[PDB]
Amino acid sequence: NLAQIGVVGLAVMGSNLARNFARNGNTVAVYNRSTDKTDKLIADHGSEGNFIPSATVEEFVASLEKPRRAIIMVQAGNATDAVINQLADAMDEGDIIIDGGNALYTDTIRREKEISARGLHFVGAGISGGEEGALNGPSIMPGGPAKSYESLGPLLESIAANVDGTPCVTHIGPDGAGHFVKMVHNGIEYADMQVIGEAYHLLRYAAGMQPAEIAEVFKEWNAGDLDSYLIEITAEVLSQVDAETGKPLIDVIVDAAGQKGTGRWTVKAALDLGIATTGIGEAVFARALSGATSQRAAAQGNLPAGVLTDLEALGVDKAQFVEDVRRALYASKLVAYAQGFDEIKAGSDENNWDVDPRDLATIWRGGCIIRAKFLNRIVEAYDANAELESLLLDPYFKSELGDLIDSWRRVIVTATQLGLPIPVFASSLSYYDSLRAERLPAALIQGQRDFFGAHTYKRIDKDGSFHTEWSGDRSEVEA
Amino acid sequence: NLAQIGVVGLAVMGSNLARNFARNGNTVAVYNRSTDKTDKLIADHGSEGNFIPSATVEEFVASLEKPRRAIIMVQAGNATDAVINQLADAMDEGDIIIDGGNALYTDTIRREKEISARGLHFVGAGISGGEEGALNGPSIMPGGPAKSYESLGPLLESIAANVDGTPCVTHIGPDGAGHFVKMVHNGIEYADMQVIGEAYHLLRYAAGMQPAEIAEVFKEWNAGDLDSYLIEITAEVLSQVDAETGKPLIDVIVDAAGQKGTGRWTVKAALDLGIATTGIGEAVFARALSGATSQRAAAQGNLPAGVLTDLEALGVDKAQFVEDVRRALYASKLVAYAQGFDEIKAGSDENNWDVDPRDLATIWRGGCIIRAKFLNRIVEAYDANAELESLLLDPYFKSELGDLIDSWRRVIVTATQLGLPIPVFASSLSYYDSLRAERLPAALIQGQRDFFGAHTYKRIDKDGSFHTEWSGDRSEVEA
Ligand SMILES: NC(=O)c1ccc[n+]([C@@H]2O[C@H](COP(=O)([O-])OP(=O)(O)OC[C@H]3O[C@@H](n4cnc5c(N)ncnc54)[C@H](OP(=O)(O)O)[C@@H]3O)[C@@H](O)[C@H]2O)c1
Ligand SMILES: NC(=O)c1ccc[n+]([C@@H]2O[C@H](COP(=O)([O-])OP(=O)(O)OC[C@H]3O[C@@H](n4cnc5c(N)ncnc54)[C@H](OP(=O)(O)O)[C@@H]3O)[C@@H](O)[C@H]2O)c1
Ligand SMILES: [Mg+2]
Ligand SMILES: [Mg+2]
Ligand SMILES: [Mg+2]
Ligand SMILES: [Mg+2]
Ligand SMILES: [Mg+2]
Ligand SMILES: [Mg+2]
Repeated sequence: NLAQIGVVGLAVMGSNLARNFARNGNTVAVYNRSTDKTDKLIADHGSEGNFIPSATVEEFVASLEKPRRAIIMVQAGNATDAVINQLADAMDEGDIIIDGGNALYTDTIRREKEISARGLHFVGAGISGGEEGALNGPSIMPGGPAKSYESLGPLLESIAANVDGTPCVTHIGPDGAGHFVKMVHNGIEYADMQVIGEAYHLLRYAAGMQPAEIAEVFKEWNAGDLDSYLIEITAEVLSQVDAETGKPLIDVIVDAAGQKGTGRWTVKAALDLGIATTGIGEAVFARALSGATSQRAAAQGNLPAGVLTDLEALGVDKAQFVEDVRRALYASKLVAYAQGFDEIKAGSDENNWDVDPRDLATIWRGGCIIRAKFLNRIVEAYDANAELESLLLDPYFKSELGDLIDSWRRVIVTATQLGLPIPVFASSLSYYDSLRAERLPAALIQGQRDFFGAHTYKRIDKDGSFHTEWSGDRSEVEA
Repeated sequence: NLAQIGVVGLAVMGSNLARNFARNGNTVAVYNRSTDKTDKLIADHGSEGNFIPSATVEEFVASLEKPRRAIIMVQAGNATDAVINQLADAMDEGDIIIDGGNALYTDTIRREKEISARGLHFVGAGISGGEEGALNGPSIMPGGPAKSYESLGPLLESIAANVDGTPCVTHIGPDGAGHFVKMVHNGIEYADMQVIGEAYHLLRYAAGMQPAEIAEVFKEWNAGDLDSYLIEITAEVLSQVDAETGKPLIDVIVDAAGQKGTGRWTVKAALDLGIATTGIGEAVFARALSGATSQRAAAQGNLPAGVLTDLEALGVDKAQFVEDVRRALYASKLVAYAQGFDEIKAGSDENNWDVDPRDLATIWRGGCIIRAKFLNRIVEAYDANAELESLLLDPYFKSELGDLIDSWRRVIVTATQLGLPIPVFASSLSYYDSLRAERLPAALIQGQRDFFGAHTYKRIDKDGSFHTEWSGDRSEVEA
C-alpha cells in the first residue's frame, strides 16, 4: 500500500516522469500544489501503472516507503526551494529529497549543505531528453551522498534509456556534480548543433546544394563515424517541404535562435574554472548574433565583402569538398568535446567530486539529443588512460586527427576565400594550433603587463617571480 | 581644518589615490583599518600635501567637510560591504560613500539601493590605470545619483588623466553604470593585447622576424592609425634583452597568462545580455589555454600538423605580408570594440542607464592601458549617429574596412596554411561574415529544436509561432 518513489509537480515533465516510473512497474506517489493536475493524471493515465495520489504534502510523504524518495519537478529557483522546505518539514531523518529540475549546480551545492544539516539526504538529478525523455527513457545524472543511490539507483535504472543492456544512469558524485555534468551536456548540445549548422552552410553556399540534396549527404555521413541522433533529425528537417509555399521549410523559418536556452551557463562555468571552451563559447555567441535582428538588418549589403572566389574558380571538385567539410565537422566536434571534458575535470577537481568521465560518455548514449556512437570512443579513451590530459591525445582520436587535419585547413581557407562564416570550425583550428605551439604570445602579454603594471613574470630557467625595472635601468630583479 | 575628500584603505592603490588628491591641492582625510599603513603613508609621503590621518572610522568621518565624500579602496566583496556599513552608520543624511574598488556592478546596484534608502548617496567609481594611474592620473567612471557629481566631480577632475584639456572623468549614469563600463573596458584591454600578440606571432613565425626587428615594425605602425600606448610599450618589451642569457626577454618568460584578471566578467555579462563578444571571449579563452601547463606539455609534438607551407613557397612578399597583418590587426581590433560597445548599449538598455558611449571613448584616451587616438573615431561615430547599430557601419570605419578586408582574408588563409594560431583574427572574420550573411544556420537550429522538443519557430511570411508534427503527418499547425 506504500510507493517506492514520488513526484511533486505534475506539469508535463513531472507527469511524464511519474508515468515512466508507473509503466516500469513501480508504485508512484504523485502530488501537485493544484490538485486538478493530480486528478487529470489519475483520470487520463491511471491505467499506465500503480499511482498513489495525495492532495497534501503530509499525505504524499505518509504514502512513501522509508527511506522516502521524493523527486521535485517544479519551476527552477524559488518554487523548488519552497517544495524542498515543505518536504523537509514533513520528512523523517534518513529521507531523500531529489530535485529533478534543471537547477544551477551552485543552487544544488547550497541545498545539499542546508538539507544534509537537517538530517536528510539531498540529490540534484540532471534529467536529459526533455518531455519525451522524461516519458520514454532519459539519461539521469544524480549527485548527492553515495548511500542515497543504494535506494534510488534501482528506481532510476528502471526508467533510464537502455543502450545495449546498460541503463543511462549512475551515481555522478557528491552534491552538485549531477547538475554540473547536465549543464556541460547542455553546452555540448549547442556545439554539436552549431558544427552541423556550419557544414550545412558550406554545402549550401559553397557547394551550391539545396536542402533536399544536403539531407542525402547527411544520411550518408550518418552511416560512418559521425553516426548520431542529431545528424539523423537534421536530414529529416532539411527534407521537409513547406506545404504552403513548396519551399524547403528551413527557407521560411525565421533564422533567429530561441534566446531561451541554458548553454550560456556552461561557458560562464568554464570562464570561472579557467577552461578554453572555444567551441561551446562560439556556438552560444552564434545564437546571440542570430537574434540581433536590427543590427543584421542594418548590416545586410553594407559591409565590404572584399574580392571573393568560388569552388569552380579555385578548381575544387565538389565531392572532395563535401568530404573535407565532413572531416572539418568531425575535427571541430572533437575539439568541442575535448574542451567540454576538460571543463568536467576542472569542475570535479574544484569541487572534489572524483567524476568518472567514462560514466558520462556511457550514459549520454541514450535519451540525450547528443547521443552518438562517438561517445564510446570517449569511454575507451579514459579506460585506456584515466589521467588523459586531452581527448585530442587519445591514440584513436590522435590517429583520426592525422586523417582530418589536411581537410580541416582546406575548409578554413576555402570558407574564408568565399566570405562564408565558420566560427566553430575556425576557432577550433586556432585552438588546435595553439595546443601544438611550443611558444604562445601569452609571453608577450606577461611582458606588456610587467611594463604597465609591474605585474611580474616567471622565467623558463628559474623558479620565482621577476620584474624588469622598465621606468629605470631595465635590469631584472626578484619580486 | 576639515578634508574635502577621504580615502579608506591605504594599500598601494588607495595610498597612491590619496597622494594624487594631496599633490593636486586637496586636503585629504586618510584611514586604514590597520593603523600601521596610515602611519607609513604619513611618514613616507606626508610632505606631498595636506593629509588628515584618523585611527577610527568615526574620527575619519568627523574630519570630512559636508556633504562628506569618502572613497573606499579595499578588498572587493565582503570587505567593501563591511567598510560601507561602518561609514554609513557614522555618516549624516546627504553624505556620499564612493566605492573606487574593482566592484562587480551587480554588487554596486545592490549597495546603491540599500544606501540610497538610508538618505545617503552611493557612487560606484571604476578607476582605470592600476597603481600607476591611481598615483599619476586615472580614467574615472562614476555611477550613482547625478547630483553627487556636483560635489564629487571637481575633486575627481583635479586628479584625473587630462587629454587635450579634457579630464578623463564624467558622470556615467545611475547606480552600477560606472563599475559596468569599467568591467567592459577590462575586457577590451584583453582583446587589444591579444590582437597585438597574434600580429607578433605571425611576424615571428610566418615572416621569420626576431623580436628586435618586430619592435621596429610596431614603432612604424605606431606612427599610423593604430597609434596606441599598448603598441608603444610592446616595442619596448620586444626590444628588451635578458642580460643573463642574451636571449630576447620574451623568450625566457613563461608563456602563461593563466587566470589573474577579471576580463572573464565582461564575457559572462555578454552571455547574460545576449551579445556576441567573440573578440573579448577568444582573448579570455586564449589566456586560459596558455595556463594549461600539464595539457600543453602533453600536447607538444603529439598533434598532427598536416602538410604546412611557408611564405617563400606561397610566393608572398614579406613587406606585403607585414602590411596585411597590420590591417588584420586593425580589422580585428575594430570588431572587438564594435562588440564591446554593443555590450555597453545592451547593459545600459537592460538597466535604464542612458549611457552615452561618447563619454567612454572620450575618458579612455587618458590613464587607461587601451588609450589610443582610435578612440576619437568612436566619439565621432556616435556624434554622427546616436543609434548607430554597429561601429562597423560608421562611415569612416566602413570606408577603412574596404581597404582592410582583402588583407584580412589573406592573413586568415596564410596563418591557416602555416599552422599558426590566430583566434581573434579568425573569429572576428567569421563574426563579420555572419553580419554579412542574408541567412544564417540559426534557421536549421530552429528546425532541429522543433523536431526534438516541439520548441516552435517563426515564419518570414506571416505572424505567430508554428510547429511541424514531426512524429506524425509532418503537417504544420499554429502554436
Ligand atoms: N518543457 C521544456 O522545454 C522543459 C525541458 C526540461 C525541463 N522542463 C521542466 O519545466 C518545469 C519548470 O516549470 P515552469 O515554471 O516552466 O512551469 P509551471 O507550470 O509554471 O510550473 C511547473 C510546476 O511547478 C509547480 N510549482 C510552482 N511553484 C510552486 C510552489 N511555490 N510550490 C509548489 N509547487 C510549485 C507547479 O504547481 P501548480 O500546478 O500548482 O502551478 C507545477 O506543478 C520543471 O519541472 C522542469 O523539469 C522544461
Ligand atoms: N595588485 C593589487 O592588489 C591591486 C591591483 C588592482 C586593484 N587593487 C585595488 O586595491 C584594493 C584591493 O586590495 P587587495 O584585496 O588586493 O589587498 P589586501 O592587502 O587584501 O587588502 C587591501 C586593503 O583592504 C583593506 N581591507 C581588507 N579587508 C578589510 C575589512 N574587512 N575592513 C576594512 N579594510 C579591509 C586592507 O586593510 P588592512 O591594511 O587593515 O589589511 C587594505 O587596506 C581595491 O581598492 C582594488 O581596486 C589592487
Ligand atoms: Mg483501459
Ligand atoms: Mg523504458
Ligand atoms: Mg573511421
Ligand atoms: Mg579523476
Ligand atoms: Mg595630474
Ligand atoms: Mg588611414
